[PDB]
Amino acid sequence: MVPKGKYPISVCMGTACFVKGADKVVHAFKEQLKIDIGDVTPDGRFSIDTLRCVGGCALAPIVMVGEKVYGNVTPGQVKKILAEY
Ligand code: FES
Repeated sequence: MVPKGKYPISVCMGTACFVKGADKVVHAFKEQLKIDIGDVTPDGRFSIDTLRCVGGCALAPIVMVGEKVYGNVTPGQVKKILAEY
């Protein structure tokens, strides 16, 4: 909402995936938003929520941002894919 939500990003923080210590790496992402007043590059590129993701996906790498579907999640991919976000 404050972050526009151009790319509604779906990030798994579910029970199974979360236990693998993904939280700290997604935390990187959290700060990777780094925002402005709304988002990253005052827009609202990010609209992160779990709810879509955690849907039977993990045997591929999934990262969704809106109708964009990227790879900026948790395990290091964040920083580089942040240039993408
Ligand atoms: S349950 Fe971890 S990826 Fe959609």
